[PDB]
Amino acid sequence: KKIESYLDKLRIKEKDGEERKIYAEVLDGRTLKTLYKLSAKGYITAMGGVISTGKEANVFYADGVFDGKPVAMAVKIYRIETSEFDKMDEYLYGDERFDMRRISPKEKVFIWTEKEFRNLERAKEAGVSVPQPYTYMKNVLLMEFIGEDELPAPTLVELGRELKELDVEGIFNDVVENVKRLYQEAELVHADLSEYNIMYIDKVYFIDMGQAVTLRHPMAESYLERDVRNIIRFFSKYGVKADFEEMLKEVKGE
Ligand SMILES: N#C/C(=C\c1ccncc1)C(=O)NCc1ccccc1
Repeated sequence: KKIESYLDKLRIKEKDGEERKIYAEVLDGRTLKTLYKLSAKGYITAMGGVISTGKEANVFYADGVFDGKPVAMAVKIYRIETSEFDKMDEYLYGDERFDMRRISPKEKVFIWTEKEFRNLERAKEAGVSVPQPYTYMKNVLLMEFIGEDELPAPTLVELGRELKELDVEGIFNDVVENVKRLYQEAELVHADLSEYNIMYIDKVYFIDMGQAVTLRHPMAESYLERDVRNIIRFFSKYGVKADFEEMLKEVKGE
Protein backbone atom coordinates (compact mmCIF):
# COMPACT_ATOMS: atom_id res chain seq x y z
CA LYS A 1 0.00 0.00 0.00
CA LYS A 2 2.58 2.54 -1.20
CA ILE A 3 2.15 6.31 -1.63
CA GLU A 4 1.78 7.31 -5.29
CA SER A 5 4.17 10.24 -5.33
CA TYR A 6 6.03 12.64 -3.08
CA LEU A 7 3.70 15.51 -4.01
CA ASP A 8 2.77 16.07 -0.39
CA LYS A 9 6.32 17.13 0.43
CA LEU A 10 5.54 20.35 -1.40
CA ARG A 11 3.98 23.18 0.60
CA ILE A 12 0.82 23.92 -1.41
CA LYS A 13 -1.50 26.44 0.23
CA GLU A 14 -5.25 25.85 -0.06
CA LYS A 15 -4.38 22.25 -0.84
CA ASP A 16 -7.85 20.80 -1.20
CA GLY A 17 -8.80 18.15 -3.72
CA GLU A 18 -8.66 20.24 -6.89
CA GLU A 19 -5.45 22.19 -6.29
CA ARG A 20 -3.58 18.96 -5.56
CA LYS A 21 -5.17 17.30 -8.61
CA ILE A 22 -3.89 20.10 -10.80
CA TYR A 23 -0.41 19.81 -9.30
CA ALA A 24 -0.44 16.02 -9.62
CA GLU A 25 -1.42 16.30 -13.28
CA VAL A 26 1.29 18.73 -14.35
CA LEU A 27 4.23 17.63 -12.17
CA ASP A 28 6.31 14.69 -13.26
CA GLY A 29 8.68 12.96 -10.84
CA ARG A 30 11.71 14.99 -11.91
CA THR A 31 10.08 18.40 -11.66
CA LEU A 32 8.63 17.58 -8.25
CA LYS A 33 12.11 16.85 -6.87
CA THR A 34 13.30 20.13 -8.34
CA LEU A 35 10.49 22.09 -6.69
CA TYR A 36 11.25 20.27 -3.45
CA LYS A 37 14.93 21.24 -3.72
CA LEU A 38 14.14 24.89 -4.39
CA SER A 39 11.95 24.79 -1.31
CA ALA A 40 14.63 23.18 0.86
CA LYS A 41 17.14 25.79 -0.31
CA GLY A 42 14.87 28.61 0.79
CA TYR A 43 13.66 30.03 -2.56
CA ILE A 44 10.11 28.69 -2.46
CA THR A 45 7.99 29.25 0.68
CA ALA A 46 4.64 27.96 -0.60
CA MET A 47 3.07 27.13 -3.97
CA GLY A 48 -0.21 28.77 -4.98
CA GLY A 49 -2.72 28.53 -7.82
CA VAL A 50 -2.14 28.10 -11.54
CA ILE A 51 -1.37 31.39 -13.32
CA SER A 52 -1.16 30.17 -16.91
CA THR A 53 -1.26 26.92 -18.84
CA GLY A 54 0.46 26.29 -22.17
CA LYS A 55 2.07 23.80 -24.54
CA GLU A 56 5.70 24.41 -23.59
CA ALA A 57 5.23 25.67 -20.03
CA ASN A 58 2.97 26.15 -17.02
CA VAL A 59 3.21 29.02 -14.55
CA PHE A 60 2.17 28.94 -10.88
CA TYR A 61 2.12 31.53 -8.11
CA ALA A 62 4.38 31.01 -5.10
CA ASP A 63 5.45 32.92 -2.06
CA GLY A 64 9.19 32.80 -1.85
CA VAL A 65 12.41 34.42 -0.69
CA PHE A 66 15.14 36.13 -2.70
CA ASP A 67 18.20 37.99 -1.42
CA GLY A 68 16.92 37.92 2.16
CA LYS A 69 13.47 39.37 1.39
CA PRO A 70 10.07 37.74 0.94
CA VAL A 71 8.75 38.01 -2.61
CA ALA A 72 5.73 37.07 -4.67
CA MET A 73 6.91 34.85 -7.51
CA ALA A 74 5.88 33.38 -10.80
CA VAL A 75 7.17 29.81 -11.00
CA LYS A 76 7.48 28.90 -14.65
CA ILE A 77 7.75 25.21 -15.35
CA TYR A 78 8.81 24.04 -18.82
CA ARG A 79 7.22 20.68 -19.71
CA ILE A 80 10.01 18.12 -19.62
CA GLU A 81 8.67 15.90 -22.44
CA THR A 82 10.16 17.33 -25.67
CA SER A 83 9.76 16.56 -29.39
CA GLU A 84 12.68 15.99 -31.78
CA PHE A 85 11.97 19.40 -33.28
CA ASP A 86 10.58 22.43 -31.45
CA LYS A 87 10.73 26.06 -32.49
CA MET A 88 12.49 26.71 -29.20
CA ASP A 89 15.53 24.93 -30.64
CA GLU A 90 15.48 27.19 -33.68
CA TYR A 91 15.40 30.18 -31.33
CA LEU A 92 18.89 29.14 -30.22
CA TYR A 93 20.41 29.68 -33.68
CA GLY A 94 23.38 32.03 -33.43
CA ASP A 95 23.16 32.44 -29.66
CA GLU A 96 26.79 32.29 -28.55
CA ARG A 97 25.80 31.83 -24.88
CA PHE A 98 24.88 28.27 -25.73
CA ASP A 99 26.41 25.54 -27.86
CA MET A 100 24.44 22.31 -28.15
CA ARG A 101 27.71 20.49 -28.81
CA ARG A 102 27.92 20.17 -25.02
CA ILE A 103 24.32 19.15 -24.23
CA SER A 104 22.21 16.01 -24.63
CA PRO A 105 18.92 16.64 -26.55
CA LYS A 106 17.07 14.97 -23.65
CA GLU A 107 18.05 18.01 -21.56
CA LYS A 108 17.51 20.80 -24.07
CA VAL A 109 14.53 22.03 -22.01
CA PHE A 110 17.03 22.97 -19.29
CA ILE A 111 18.72 25.18 -21.88
CA TRP A 112 15.41 26.80 -22.84
CA THR A 113 14.86 27.49 -19.16
CA GLU A 114 18.38 28.93 -18.64
CA LYS A 115 18.07 31.05 -21.76
CA GLU A 116 14.82 32.60 -20.55
CA PHE A 117 16.48 33.39 -17.20
CA ARG A 118 19.49 34.93 -18.90
CA ASN A 119 17.25 36.90 -21.28
CA LEU A 120 15.41 38.30 -18.23
CA GLU A 121 18.75 39.31 -16.75
CA ARG A 122 19.94 40.86 -19.99
CA ALA A 123 16.62 42.66 -20.58
CA LYS A 124 16.43 43.93 -17.00
CA GLU A 125 20.04 45.19 -17.30
CA ALA A 126 19.09 47.05 -20.46
CA GLY A 127 16.29 48.78 -18.57
CA VAL A 128 13.51 46.84 -20.28
CA SER A 129 10.40 46.32 -18.11
CA VAL A 130 10.34 42.57 -17.46
CA PRO A 131 9.89 40.46 -14.32
CA GLN A 132 13.04 40.44 -12.16
CA PRO A 133 14.65 37.02 -12.55
CA TYR A 134 15.33 35.28 -9.20
CA THR A 135 16.86 31.89 -9.93
CA TYR A 136 16.38 28.74 -12.05
CA MET A 137 17.12 25.00 -11.80
CA LYS A 138 16.55 22.27 -14.40
CA ASN A 139 13.19 23.09 -16.09
CA VAL A 140 12.04 25.53 -13.40
CA LEU A 141 12.43 29.31 -13.49
CA LEU A 142 11.53 31.65 -10.62
CA MET A 143 10.88 35.32 -11.28
CA GLU A 144 9.08 38.37 -9.92
CA PHE A 145 5.28 38.05 -9.86
CA ILE A 146 3.69 40.86 -11.87
CA GLY A 147 0.39 41.81 -10.27
CA GLU A 148 -0.96 42.22 -6.76
CA ASP A 149 -2.46 39.95 -4.09
CA GLU A 150 -2.04 36.77 -6.19
CA LEU A 151 -3.89 38.28 -9.14
CA PRO A 152 -1.70 38.49 -12.24
CA ALA A 153 -1.65 41.77 -14.15
CA PRO A 154 -4.00 42.05 -17.14
CA THR A 155 -2.51 41.54 -20.56
CA LEU A 156 -3.17 44.19 -23.20
CA VAL A 157 -5.70 41.93 -24.85
CA GLU A 158 -7.53 41.49 -21.56
CA LEU A 159 -7.68 45.25 -21.07
CA GLY A 160 -9.06 45.81 -24.57
CA ARG A 161 -11.44 48.79 -24.60
CA GLU A 162 -10.25 49.73 -21.11
CA LEU A 163 -6.98 50.95 -22.60
CA LYS A 164 -8.84 54.07 -23.67
CA GLU A 165 -9.24 55.07 -20.02
CA LEU A 166 -5.49 54.80 -19.23
CA ASP A 167 -3.90 57.02 -21.90
CA VAL A 168 -3.67 54.42 -24.68
CA GLU A 169 -1.23 56.56 -26.69
CA GLY A 170 1.08 56.67 -23.66
CA ILE A 171 0.81 52.91 -23.40
CA PHE A 172 1.73 52.40 -27.06
CA ASN A 173 4.74 54.69 -26.57
CA ASP A 174 5.72 52.71 -23.43
CA VAL A 175 5.60 49.54 -25.56
CA VAL A 176 7.80 51.04 -28.29
CA GLU A 177 10.34 52.36 -25.80
CA ASN A 178 10.72 48.86 -24.37
CA VAL A 179 11.19 47.30 -27.81
CA LYS A 180 13.79 49.96 -28.45
CA ARG A 181 15.72 49.21 -25.23
CA LEU A 182 15.44 45.48 -25.92
CA TYR A 183 16.84 45.96 -29.41
CA GLN A 184 19.54 48.60 -28.82
CA GLU A 185 20.75 47.73 -25.28
CA ALA A 186 19.81 44.07 -24.68
CA GLU A 187 20.37 43.18 -28.34
CA LEU A 188 17.32 40.94 -28.17
CA VAL A 189 14.25 40.58 -30.36
CA HIS A 190 11.06 38.92 -29.21
CA ALA A 191 10.01 36.29 -31.74
CA ASP A 192 6.26 36.99 -31.30
CA LEU A 193 5.54 40.14 -29.34
CA SER A 194 1.83 40.86 -29.10
CA GLU A 195 -1.10 41.95 -26.93
CA TYR A 196 -1.03 38.43 -25.47
CA ASN A 197 2.39 38.68 -23.77
CA ILE A 198 2.42 42.30 -22.68
CA MET A 199 0.98 43.05 -19.24
CA TYR A 200 -0.07 46.42 -17.77
CA ILE A 201 -0.37 47.68 -14.18
CA ASP A 202 0.76 51.31 -14.26
CA LYS A 203 3.34 50.65 -16.99
CA VAL A 204 3.95 47.91 -19.54
CA TYR A 205 5.72 44.64 -18.80
CA PHE A 206 7.01 42.13 -21.36
CA ILE A 207 6.45 38.86 -19.53
CA ASP A 208 7.70 36.03 -21.71
CA MET A 209 11.35 36.41 -22.61
CA GLY A 210 11.97 32.79 -23.57
CA GLN A 211 10.44 33.37 -26.97
CA ALA A 212 13.29 35.69 -27.94
CA VAL A 213 16.33 35.68 -30.25
CA THR A 214 19.70 37.47 -30.32
CA LEU A 215 20.66 39.78 -33.22
CA ARG A 216 22.79 37.01 -34.76
CA HIS A 217 19.61 35.02 -35.51
CA PRO A 218 18.75 34.92 -39.27
CA MET A 219 15.14 35.83 -38.50
CA ALA A 220 15.92 38.55 -35.98
CA GLU A 221 15.12 41.37 -38.38
CA SER A 222 11.92 39.77 -39.69
CA TYR A 223 10.75 38.98 -36.17
CA LEU A 224 11.34 42.63 -35.29
CA GLU A 225 9.35 43.93 -38.24
CA ARG A 226 6.49 41.56 -37.50
CA ASP A 227 6.55 42.67 -33.85
CA VAL A 228 6.15 46.27 -34.99
CA ARG A 229 3.25 45.31 -37.25
CA ASN A 230 1.67 43.33 -34.37
CA ILE A 231 1.86 46.33 -32.10
CA ILE A 232 0.54 48.75 -34.73
CA ARG A 233 -2.28 46.40 -35.69
CA PHE A 234 -3.36 46.08 -32.05
CA PHE A 235 -3.06 49.70 -30.89
CA SER A 236 -4.73 51.15 -33.97
CA LYS A 237 -7.93 49.38 -32.92
CA TYR A 238 -8.05 51.73 -29.99
CA GLY A 239 -7.53 54.90 -31.98
CA VAL A 240 -3.72 55.18 -31.84
CA LYS A 241 -2.36 56.49 -35.12
CA ALA A 242 1.14 55.19 -35.88
CA ASP A 243 3.41 54.60 -38.88
CA PHE A 244 5.41 51.38 -39.44
CA GLU A 245 8.60 52.93 -40.82
CA GLU A 246 8.68 55.60 -38.13
CA MET A 247 8.54 53.19 -35.22
CA LEU A 248 10.92 50.72 -36.90
CA LYS A 249 13.34 53.60 -37.29
CA GLU A 250 12.59 54.62 -33.68
CA VAL A 251 13.43 51.15 -32.37
CA LYS A 252 16.58 50.64 -34.50
CA GLY A 253 17.97 54.20 -34.46
CA GLU A 254 19.05 54.39 -38.12
N1 LIG B 1 6.27 34.05 -18.97
C1 LIG B 1 5.16 33.79 -19.05
C2 LIG B 1 3.69 33.45 -19.15
C3 LIG B 1 3.15 32.80 -20.18
C4 LIG B 1 3.93 31.84 -21.06
C5 LIG B 1 4.27 32.21 -22.39
C6 LIG B 1 4.99 31.28 -23.17
N2 LIG B 1 5.34 30.08 -22.70
C7 LIG B 1 5.01 29.72 -21.46
C8 LIG B 1 4.30 30.57 -20.58
C9 LIG B 1 2.80 33.87 -18.03
O1 LIG B 1 1.58 33.79 -18.09
N3 LIG B 1 3.42 34.40 -16.83
C10 LIG B 1 2.54 34.82 -15.75
C11 LIG B 1 3.35 35.86 -14.94
C12 LIG B 1 4.69 36.03 -15.26
C13 LIG B 1 5.44 36.94 -14.57
C14 LIG B 1 4.83 37.65 -13.56
C15 LIG B 1 3.48 37.48 -13.25
C16 LIG B 1 2.73 36.58 -13.93
